[PDB]
Amino acid sequence: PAWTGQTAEAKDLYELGEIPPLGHVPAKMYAWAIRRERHGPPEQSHQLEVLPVWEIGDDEVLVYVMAAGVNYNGVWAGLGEPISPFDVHKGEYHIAGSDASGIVWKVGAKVKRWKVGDEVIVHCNQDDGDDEECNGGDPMFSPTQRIWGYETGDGSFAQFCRVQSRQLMARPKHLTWEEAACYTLTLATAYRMLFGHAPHTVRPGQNVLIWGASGGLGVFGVQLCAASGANAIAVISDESKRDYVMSLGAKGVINRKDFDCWGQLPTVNSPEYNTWLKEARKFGKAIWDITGKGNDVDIVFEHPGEATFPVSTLVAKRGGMIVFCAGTTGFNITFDARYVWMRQKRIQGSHFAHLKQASAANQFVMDRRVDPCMSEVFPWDKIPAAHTKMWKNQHPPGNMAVLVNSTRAGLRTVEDVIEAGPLKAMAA
Amino acid sequence: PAWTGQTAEAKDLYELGEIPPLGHVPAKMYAWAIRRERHGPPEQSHQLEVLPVWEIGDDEVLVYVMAAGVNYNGVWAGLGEPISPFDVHKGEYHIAGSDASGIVWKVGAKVKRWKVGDEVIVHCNQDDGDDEECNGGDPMFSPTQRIWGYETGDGSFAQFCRVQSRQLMARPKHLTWEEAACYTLTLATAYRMLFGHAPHTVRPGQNVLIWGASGGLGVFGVQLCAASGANAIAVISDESKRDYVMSLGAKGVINRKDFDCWGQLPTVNSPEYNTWLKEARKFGKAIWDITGKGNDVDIVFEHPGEATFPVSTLVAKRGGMIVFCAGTTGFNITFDARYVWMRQKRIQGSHFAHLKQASAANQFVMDRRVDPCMSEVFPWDKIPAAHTKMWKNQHPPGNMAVLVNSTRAGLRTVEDVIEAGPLKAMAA
Ligand SMILES: NC(=O)c1ccc[n+]([C@@H]2O[C@H](COP(=O)([O-])OP(=O)(O)OC[C@H]3O[C@@H](n4cnc5c(N)ncnc54)[C@H](OP(=O)(O)O)[C@@H]3O)[C@@H](O)[C@H]2O)c1
Ligand SMILES: NC(=O)c1ccc[n+]([C@@H]2O[C@H](COP(=O)([O-])OP(=O)(O)OC[C@H]3O[C@@H](n4cnc5c(N)ncnc54)[C@H](OP(=O)(O)O)[C@@H]3O)[C@@H](O)[C@H]2O)c1
Ligand SMILES: [Mg+2]
Ligand SMILES: [Mg+2]
Repeated sequence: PAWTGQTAEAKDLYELGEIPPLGHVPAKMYAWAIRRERHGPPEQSHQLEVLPVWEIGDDEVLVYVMAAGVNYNGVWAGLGEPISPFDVHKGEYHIAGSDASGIVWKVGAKVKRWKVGDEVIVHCNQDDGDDEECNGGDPMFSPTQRIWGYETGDGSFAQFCRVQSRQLMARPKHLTWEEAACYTLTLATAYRMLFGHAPHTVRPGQNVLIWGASGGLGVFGVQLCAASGANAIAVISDESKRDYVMSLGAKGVINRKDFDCWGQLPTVNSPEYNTWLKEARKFGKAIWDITGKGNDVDIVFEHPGEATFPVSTLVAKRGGMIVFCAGTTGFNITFDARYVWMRQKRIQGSHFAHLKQASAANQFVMDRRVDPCMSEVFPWDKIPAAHTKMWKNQHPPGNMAVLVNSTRAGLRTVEDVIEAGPLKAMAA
Repeated sequence: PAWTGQTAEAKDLYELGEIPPLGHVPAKMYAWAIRRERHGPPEQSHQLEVLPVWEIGDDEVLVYVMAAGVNYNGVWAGLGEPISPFDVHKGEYHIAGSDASGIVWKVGAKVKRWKVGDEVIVHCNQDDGDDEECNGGDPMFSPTQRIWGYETGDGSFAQFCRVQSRQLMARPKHLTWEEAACYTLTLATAYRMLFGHAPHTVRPGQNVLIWGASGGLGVFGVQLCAASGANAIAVISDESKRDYVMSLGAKGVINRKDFDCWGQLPTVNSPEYNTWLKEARKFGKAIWDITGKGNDVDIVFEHPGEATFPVSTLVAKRGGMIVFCAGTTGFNITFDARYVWMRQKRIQGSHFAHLKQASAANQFVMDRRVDPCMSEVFPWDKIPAAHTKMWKNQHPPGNMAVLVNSTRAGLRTVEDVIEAGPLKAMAA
C-alpha cells in the first residue's frame, strides 16, 4: 500500500502498466488469444483481442499480471497439436501462458491465505480438490489434475488471469518481474524428478547424470544437485556451453557428439548390439573419469528419450533410478531387460509437480541458493515471436520470459512500473 | 534325535537314504556335476560323479539333501549359456541346483543360530556380508551378491551341498521332502516383486494383473494377492487352465490368444499404432469387466517382456508400478513415453529376493496360507531328464522337484526315509 493512491481512475479498460485503483476490476482487458480456425504457427494462431475479465469463484483469485513465462506448451496450443485445447474445454477462445508474476486483485469468498495487493508468482497445477488423492495421497494422481494455461484458457498472456488459491506462492522481492515469472514451471518439474520419488531422492554425496544441461530443465537439475550436496554431471552439444554449466555448480561435463551409441536398441546378440555396447561403455568411463572408478551415477535425469534411453539404462548404478518427463526425440523407448532387472534399476515417469513440491523449490530461489537463469525477455508485442523462437530451437540456454503490465525490462517494484509509465497495448 | 541310533556305521561313502550317524561326514558323496567340455543339453552335460564332500568355513553349513527343486537356471548352466559358470568361478566342476530340503550335518565355528540335526530348506541368495548394502541397506544391491547353485557349484544336486548360514530357513513339518524343496526360489522372487518395492506394495483391495498365471511364478502371484486381500487377475493361454488358477484365489481370468496387440511398439502415429491401441483397449475393458469400470490395476506383474510390455505399460493405473524379473520372449523392451510420464507410472526391475524377504514368504506357507503347488517329482536318476522337460516347455503348471536322499515320493520325516530303505545311487 505504498502506492495505493498514485494510481489511475476507475474505468473499464486500462492500457499496459496503467495501474487501476487496488481492487477495482475493469469490465475488459487486453489479451493474446487463440481460436480453433487460427490453429497453426504461433505468429499465425496467437492474435490480439479485447475480452472480458474472468469471473471467479469461492476459492479462486484474480491476478494483475506484470510478466509471464514462455514455455513449449504455449506452442502446442497455438498449434492444436498433439491436441487442440478446445477438445479439452468447452471454450470459444483460449488464453495461454503457464508461468507468471503479479498482484492479487480480487479473491473469492472463501480465500483467507492470500489478500488483495499481495505480490505473487504462479504454479501451473490444478485439481478439483475433493477426491482421495487430493486429500491424503499425491494430488498428481487425481484424474481431476490439469495444467493451467494449457488445458485451461484462463492463462497468463493477458492483463488478468484466473487461478486457484492452491496455485499461489510468494514472490522473491529480490528479482525483477520477469525473473520472478520464468522459472516456476520448469523448476518445480525438475524438483519433483529429484525429490518426489522416494526412496530414490537426491542426497549429499550422490552423482547425477543431467541430460541437456543448458536446457530450461538442465540448468535446474545442475543447480539443485549442487545446492544439496550432490554432484551434477552435465551433458551438452556445444563446447562454448561448457563454462556456463560449470559456473552453475556442475562437477564435470561431457559432450554427446563424440559418440555414436545413439538411436534405438539394436536387436540383441547382433554385432551392432556388440558395437553399440562398445562405445556406450566409453561413455561410461567418461563418467568415472569425473566420478572416480566403480562409481556409477545414483540417478539419470532424462528427457530426450528414444535416442538415449538405451544408454541411460546402462550407466545407472544398481539400485538407481532413471526418471524422465518427456521424449523430445521420439517415444519408441527401448532397453535391454537384462540390465534393469539384474541390477534392479527403477525407471520412473514424472510429470510437473504439486504445490508442496513447487514451493519447496521456490524456497531455494528465495534463499538465493538457486537462480532463475532467465535467457532473455521479449515485450508484450513479441509474445508470438518469442514462441516461434522456441518452436525451431533457436533460443539461448535457460528460460525465456515476456512482459505484460510491466512496461520495461529491469523493473522490480510496482512503484517502478508506475514512474516508467503506461504503455499502449494495441499499437501498429 | 528320535532316530539317532537307527542309523548306519561310520564310513566314507553312503548310498541314497543310507543315513550316516548324525554329524559324521564321509570323505565322499554322489553328485550330478557339469564340466566345461560337456556343455550342451541337460542329458548331455549333467553326468554322474563321485566327488569329495565340501570343505566349510566359519559361517557356513553343510546339509544332507533329501529333495531339491528344478529351475530354469540349472539348464542355462548345463548349456553354458547365456554364460558358462566356469567364467564366474575358478572351479574344475560344477554342482547345480538352487532349491532344497534336508538336515544340517555340520556347522562352522561361528554358527549359533542353527544346530546339527535341524530340518531346513534353502534360499539361494549369498553375499560376502561386509559392505554398506549388506549392513544397512538392501543386500541385493551389493556387487558381492550371487545365486547359489548357478554362480556357485556347491549346489543341491548331490548328497551334500554347502551354504551360508544366512541362506537357511526352517522347514514346514506338514510337507513332504519334495514339497518343502520346490518353491522357495520362485516364491521368494514373486514376494520381492509385490512387497519389496515401497511404496508400490500390495494392499487389501488392490487389483493386480498377473501374467502367465499357471507358471511357477504365476501361481505365487495369484496366491499371495488373495492371501493378503488383493484381487489377482490371471492371464493364461489354455482354457483347461481356467479352473486351476481360479481355485487358487484368482478373482477373474483372461486369455491372451483372443487378441493381437502382441509384439514390439509400432512406430508412433502410424496406423498400426492406431490399430494396436484399438485391441489393447479391448484387453483393458476385459479387466474392468472383472474389476468394475474406471478401475485400472494397481500393479502389473510382468516377466514375458518384449511381446507384452507395450501393453502392460498401458493398462496400469496412474501412480501404478509394472515390476518384472525376466523377458522370456525377448529383451528389446518398448513403450510409449507419453503414457508413463503423464500418468507417472513406475517401471521397476526386480531380481530374486533376500533372506528377510524369502522368509516372510516362507511364513505364508508355514501357516498353510499358501501352497507350494508342486507340479511333479522325478527320482534321482531322472534329474537331467527333469531339466530337459523344462527346456522345451512341456512341463505341467507349477513347480517341479527331484529326489535325492529321500528314497521315494511321499516321504515326510527322516524316520520315513529309513524304513523305506537305502537306494543305489549309481545303477545302470
Ligand atoms: N511434461 C512435463 O512435465 C514437462 C515440463 C517441462 C518441460 N518438459 C519438456 O522437457 C523438454 C525440455 O525442456 P527444456 O526447458 O530443457 O527445453 P530446452 O531448453 O529446449 O531443452 C533442450 C535442451 O535439451 C538438450 N538436448 C536436445 N536434444 C538433445 C539430444 N538429442 N541429446 C542430448 N541433449 C539434447 C539441449 O542441450 P545440449 O544439446 O547442450 O545437450 C538443450 O539445451 C521439452 O520436451 C519440454 O516439453 C516437460
Ligand atoms: N531372474 C530372476 O530373478 C528369476 C527368478 C525366477 C524365475 N525367473 C524367470 O521367470 C520366467 C518364468 O518363470 P516360471 O516359474 O513361471 O516358469 P514357467 O512355469 O515356465 O512360466 C511360464 C508361464 O508363463 C506363461 N507364458 C509363457 N509365454 C507367455 C507369453 N508369450 N505371454 C503370456 N504368458 C506367457 C505361461 O502361462 P500361460 O501361457 O497360461 O499364460 C506359462 O505358464 C523365466 O524366465 C524364469 O527364468 C526369473
Ligand atoms: Mg520457461
Ligand atoms: Mg521350481
